[PDB]
Amino acid sequence: SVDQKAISTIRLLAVDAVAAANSGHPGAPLGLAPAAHAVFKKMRFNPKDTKWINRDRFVLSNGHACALLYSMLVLYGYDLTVEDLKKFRQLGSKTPGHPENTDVPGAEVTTGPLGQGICNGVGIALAQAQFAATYNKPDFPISDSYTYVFLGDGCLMEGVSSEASSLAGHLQLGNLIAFWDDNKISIDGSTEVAFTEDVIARYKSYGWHIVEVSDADTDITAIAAAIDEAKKVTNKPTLVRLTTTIGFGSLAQGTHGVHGAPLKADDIKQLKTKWGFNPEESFAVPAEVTASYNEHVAENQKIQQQWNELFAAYKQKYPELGAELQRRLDGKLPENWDKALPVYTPADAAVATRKLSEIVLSKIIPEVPEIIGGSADLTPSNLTKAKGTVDFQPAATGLGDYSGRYIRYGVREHAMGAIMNGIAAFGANYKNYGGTFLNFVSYAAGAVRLSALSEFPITWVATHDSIGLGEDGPTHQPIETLAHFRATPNISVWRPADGNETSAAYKSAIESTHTPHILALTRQNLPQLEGSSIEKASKGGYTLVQQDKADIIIVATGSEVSLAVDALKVLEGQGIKAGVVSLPDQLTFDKQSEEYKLSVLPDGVPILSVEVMSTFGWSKYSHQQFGLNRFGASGKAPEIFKLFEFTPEGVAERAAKTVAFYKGKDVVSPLRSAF
Amino acid sequence: SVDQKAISTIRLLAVDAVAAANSGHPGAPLGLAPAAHAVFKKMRFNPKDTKWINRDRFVLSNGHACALLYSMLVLYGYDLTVEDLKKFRQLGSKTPGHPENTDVPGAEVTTGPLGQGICNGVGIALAQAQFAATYNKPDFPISDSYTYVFLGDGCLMEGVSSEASSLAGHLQLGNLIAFWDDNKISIDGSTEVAFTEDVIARYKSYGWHIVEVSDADTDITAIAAAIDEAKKVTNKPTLVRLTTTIGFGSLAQGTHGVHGAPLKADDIKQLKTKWGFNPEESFAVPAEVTASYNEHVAENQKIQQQWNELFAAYKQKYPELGAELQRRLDGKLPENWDKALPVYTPADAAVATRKLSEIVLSKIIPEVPEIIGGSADLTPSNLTKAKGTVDFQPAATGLGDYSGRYIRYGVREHAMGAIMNGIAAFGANYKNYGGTFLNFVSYAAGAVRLSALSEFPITWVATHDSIGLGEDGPTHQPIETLAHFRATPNISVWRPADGNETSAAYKSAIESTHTPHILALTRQNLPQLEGSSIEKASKGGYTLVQQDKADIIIVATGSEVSLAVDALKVLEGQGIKAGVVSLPDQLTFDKQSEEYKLSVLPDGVPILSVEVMSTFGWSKYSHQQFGLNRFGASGKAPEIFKLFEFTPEGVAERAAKTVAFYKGKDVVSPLRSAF
Ligand SMILES: Cc1ncc(C[n+]2csc(CCOP(=O)(O)OP(=O)(O)O)c2C)c(N)n1
Ligand SMILES: Cc1ncc(C[n+]2csc(CCOP(=O)(O)OP(=O)(O)O)c2C)c(N)n1
Ligand SMILES: O=C[C@H](O)[C@H](O)COP(=O)(O)O
Ligand SMILES: O=C[C@H](O)[C@H](O)COP(=O)(O)O
Ligand SMILES: [Ca+2]
Ligand SMILES: [Ca+2]
Repeated sequence: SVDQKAISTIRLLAVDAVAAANSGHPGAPLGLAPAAHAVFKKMRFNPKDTKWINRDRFVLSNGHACALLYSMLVLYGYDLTVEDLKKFRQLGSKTPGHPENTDVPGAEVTTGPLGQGICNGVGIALAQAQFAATYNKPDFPISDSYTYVFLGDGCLMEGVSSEASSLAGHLQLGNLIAFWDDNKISIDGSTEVAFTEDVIARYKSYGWHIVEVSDADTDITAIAAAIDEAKKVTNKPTLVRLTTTIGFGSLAQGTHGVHGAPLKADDIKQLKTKWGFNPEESFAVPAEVTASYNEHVAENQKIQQQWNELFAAYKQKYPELGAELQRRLDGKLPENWDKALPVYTPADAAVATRKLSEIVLSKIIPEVPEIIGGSADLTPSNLTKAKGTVDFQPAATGLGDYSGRYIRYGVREHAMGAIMNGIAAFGANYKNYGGTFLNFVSYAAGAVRLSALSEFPITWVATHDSIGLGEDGPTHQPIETLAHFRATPNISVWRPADGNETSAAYKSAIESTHTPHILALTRQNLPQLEGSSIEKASKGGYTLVQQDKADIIIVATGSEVSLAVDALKVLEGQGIKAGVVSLPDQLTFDKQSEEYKLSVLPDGVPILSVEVMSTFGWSKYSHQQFGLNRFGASGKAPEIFKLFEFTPEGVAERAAKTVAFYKGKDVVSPLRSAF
Repeated sequence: SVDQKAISTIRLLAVDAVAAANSGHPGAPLGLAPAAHAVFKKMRFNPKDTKWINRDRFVLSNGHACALLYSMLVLYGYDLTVEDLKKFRQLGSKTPGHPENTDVPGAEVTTGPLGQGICNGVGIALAQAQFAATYNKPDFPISDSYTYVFLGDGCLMEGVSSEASSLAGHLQLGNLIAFWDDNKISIDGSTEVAFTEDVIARYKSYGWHIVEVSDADTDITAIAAAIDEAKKVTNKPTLVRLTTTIGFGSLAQGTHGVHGAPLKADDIKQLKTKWGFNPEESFAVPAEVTASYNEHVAENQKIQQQWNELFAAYKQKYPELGAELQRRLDGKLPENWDKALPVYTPADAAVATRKLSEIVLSKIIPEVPEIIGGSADLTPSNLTKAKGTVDFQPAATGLGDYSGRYIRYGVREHAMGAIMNGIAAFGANYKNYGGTFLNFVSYAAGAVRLSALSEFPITWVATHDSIGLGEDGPTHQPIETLAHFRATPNISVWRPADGNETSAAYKSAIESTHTPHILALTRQNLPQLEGSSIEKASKGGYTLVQQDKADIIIVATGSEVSLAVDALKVLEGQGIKAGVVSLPDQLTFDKQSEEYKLSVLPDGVPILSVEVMSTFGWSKYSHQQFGLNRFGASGKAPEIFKLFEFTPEGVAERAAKTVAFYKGKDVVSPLRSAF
């Protein structure tokens, strides 16, 4: 049959791609080709419009199996060809060794780090439910799409998937349909050596529906039926157990050796001959397969055409919601949304930047419907919920509704991070956020790094940023955390000092389209600064206090900017004139013009940095660095600052020593370099 | 009864401690006091010998509840007093806001970051099983202790606990007994908002035994019986469901408000009066409670005394094993163990540092019985198993035995990290290790940071360190990872260049008693260096190529040292004389004398760093930095190096530019500072 020929085509494209590269993973592609064929036949998608908002989404969580995904995309006529498959795993190709959403048409997210993709699927499904609840009306199913995820044993072992699966079950996400590749083989061999849990019983305990397909090497009828069954269960995510043979068809099927290395040439020949292909030929695409797949594309394109007419009719019947939806699909924020950002003066009261963040969210959430977010069980500590708003919950619970805007993530930082990536991946201009303590953003590093690589505009509301949190002590107090994330490409790490800087940080975070944000916020109160503004702070770094005859410039962030200003006054009594620079986001600053940056950090003057955590990175901006390179302490916060000499006098002492150290030396800006 | 009085005493000590600090968490201590009383009555321990190797261990995974732990330790006459309780959460006290094993007698591990403690308990239990299998003989139960863990809803939400619980069930760890504080309250309120899974069904799916105690606010008889029941189930870890009221007794019992803030003064008065205490008194310790607890201590001390005689008899009957055990309990490695470390010359073949690591392990595992370790499903990629050795598995599986030395962690990096901490915490000189790709050590950051804070000598065998891994691409290639961990206090981050440096890295890792190690190792082959030795590399940084008339010194690590040596030759053709420094561990280097360090990085010469990942930190050691501050690429590794100009010519170009940039300038060592 043509379906059998399609499955063989997929299998052999994947094996031939791995063969050409002499690198990659043929086993799971061989085992999952029947399921991929069946799923893609059920999916609604347009290869010529990868952003159709009502498409079904597919996520390959076992991203090492990407030769399978690329083969599907090629066969369906995405902007990916057999010539691209021939360049699998080659420098600069459109077929990298793990799927990259920035590079690969039809890759919704970036996978390869195990466990992430299923969580991303939870986020795509969460977004779809929220979106549908916001826009659908009687006779107007604007959003009714499904989220299909493939995953393997490795993903099921990674704790992040447990977090997301518990939450997805709680949230009754009935449009999520995941498929477990139950092949009992991982890199170390049989799953009997390390993974003997009853997976199905665990997924039932989360509130998932289960369908089991005992012969997923051949039984595409049962796979299709499992999808139909899953669609009938509207209040539970479904896990479909696909019992497969890893490397199905290979001489080495059912072994760890077929997981992650190219097949032998003779093995590939016998695959071809028993499936009716020419063993002398590679990258074969039978025209009957193309025809069958093209029929499904043409039908899907008619579905999208009808959706476009539905959307036009929606705009007539619901003019306000229709214009809102159009604006979001155009990727535009509301006109002048930023006029809602709070502005402060030096006459205003001291406020913790966590509370300033609450106030910003309170003002902008009503103005910008595409903002949703939550906290990892720290809502009253992070201050991440706007008063009055409704939680995102299934209405059946009585605790919220899917139209809600506030997500109770529970104590699940890593899954929160990966779910945020999925919400961003959904599209429709979602600007989504997640709160925890800064020190516990580190629990989610696997996902945060992928936010950066995937270019998703997600935001971490990361409170309790330093020893300023006080008594909870060194297990809670960041030291390395900002250095870690600043050292990651493409992360904006805002550490606002005051009200105006906090508004600038949110302006950046919400306007972002390609850069994740971490907002490092205080537990403790900070004063409003003389010289701050949204305008200046939007530059990432700016001159807060200009001193034309400066003996030293102090560059600082966050809570240490006020400290620097107080130190300036101590220094004045010692006959030393200081300027102050505030550097709320190093990435944004770095992106400014060379001349702007040199206006902030000029030649001819020593520069001291002050920030109460690691000194790593700070030599980009300073000659000397006053930081905290040891763990913290459990005590009242002001006492901890005093212990470590983060006081006006302690800063002044180090500033005076810096001036003395450079006496008789020629000093050029830290921004200068040899290459 | 005295038991009722003891429970009230515990409850009121905890509440009074929180009250004195005006900070901390009274709710879980109130709810868990009956269970704590019951468990500690069953436990064997000596308050005057916290290191008795056959003690039962207790771990408070819900570490915010530490006022409870501190109250138990005080009541039992550990080196912690009521005066210390009065200083709860005060700077410098022995009663920090979360328990610290370095600071608190009787705190086995450091908790506070949720999820960690249960995993640490899995590691303590794993170590106990391995230790017992290694040493016990007929009539010689040298090791027969239990591991008791308290945990809450937060720990159960964190994915790391799922990983460890799946693995513990697989490993049939019957001496692990965990207690879930089933109080249905977290920081965001009811667990109904985010955590509605069937926890008990999930734990059954992992292969745990379950006991449910429906009235754990009062029923200490049932808690004691649950422990007895758990002890009879020798092939399954047990979860005891303790249904409690958070804040039991408080006016505000059963609410999130009692989780994490001090009680009102009037609430504390009514607690005291209804439990028969004086509402005008704080920190009361009824002498009858002290007497009852002292009886149990005296009995436990007689048990330890008998154990000491058993150990003496063991040494007579089993002289070799007895001497081995004594040496380990003394904290000493085998005499001259390091003579087993492989040594190389420049005439030897190029070898990847992952393979050099395999060879080291092959030589030292037979010589040092206290080395055990594993991989997170990357055994044939990390090369972490010595040929011939047996896996740590329950013998019932046929896949290993508890005397085994190699752990199949599965795809569970975070739990592996926390389990390693527990194995270290067990004691007996365990030197344990865990393999994964360097980029996925980041999945385990929560635990790695705790290795550093807890001062545990654990080792990560972190292969595939850079773009040198090639085709798996940017989702696998570290950029930020070394900067992150080097910026964390107390982490030795070895990046050995060759065979001799790899042996030095292991010498450091195995000799360590207070510093965790990460060994960043290559996929790709590297040459043996002219000038390397174990002796010199043991200094952390050393002069590889001395040049008395140097125009520049190039400092490099790992794969980039050979690159620097090749660049030296290119530079010689351009009329530029270079020296080369190898810096295999920045922490070890930093600990050397000022004069040694200045001999390596002298004044009067420009210094360029070269390392194919973030430049953060490198200004400690260099004037200019050549690094990789963007994500990688999917292609053949040599092509990626060429793309980013990590070639002899590219390094030479930047070295020449560095020399030119400093022409006419006075240059002092990067090691100099103003303060
Ligand atoms: C977070 C993370 N850890 C480790 C790896 C390395 N790795 C790649 S695939 C794999 C496991 C393979 O098992 P499974 O997911 O069952 O794939 P299959 O054997 O079915 O191909 C591992 C450990 C990774 N990609 N991501
Ligand atoms: C990794 C991590 N994330 C977040 C927190 C902040 N936090 C402290 S306690 C807690 C949850 C409280 O719930 P539970 O563990 O059930 O404690 P109980 O309410 O019973 O006191 C949270 C989210 C933390 N300590 N560690
Ligand atoms: O899963 C992917 C590969 O099998 C895995 O990353 C191992 O890579 P290696 O070929 O470097 O061992
Ligand atoms: O669990 C501990 C505390 O309740 C938690 O860390 C919140 O701290 P906060 O008092 O800063 O909100
Ligand atoms: Ca598998
Ligand atoms: Ca709880």
